[PDB]
Amino acid sequence: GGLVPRGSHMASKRDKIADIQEALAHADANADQHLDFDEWRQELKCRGHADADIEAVFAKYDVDGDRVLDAEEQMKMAHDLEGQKSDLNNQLAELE
Repeated sequence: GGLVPRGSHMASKRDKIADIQEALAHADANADQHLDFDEWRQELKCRGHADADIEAVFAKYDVDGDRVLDAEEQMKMAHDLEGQKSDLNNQLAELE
C-alpha cells in the first residue's frame, strides 16, 4: 500500500487558493471591492474551514491591526497569491 500514506501538503495549498481565489473573486456580493473580516471569515468558513484557522491565515495580512483592508492592500494579496500559485501549478498542474 505504497502510493502515499500521508501528505497532500503542496496539493492543499493549491486547493486553498483555487477555492479562495474564486470564492472571493466570484463573490463581490456587496460589490464593495473591499475586504471586511466578516465577508472573508464567513465566506471562507463555509468552505470547510474553521473560524480560528482562518485567523492565522488572515492575521498575516494585518499591517497596523486597523482591521481594515481595501483595494489598497488587496493588490498585494492577489499579487502574492498569483506568484506562489504559478510556481506551484508548474509541477502540480499546468495553467498558463
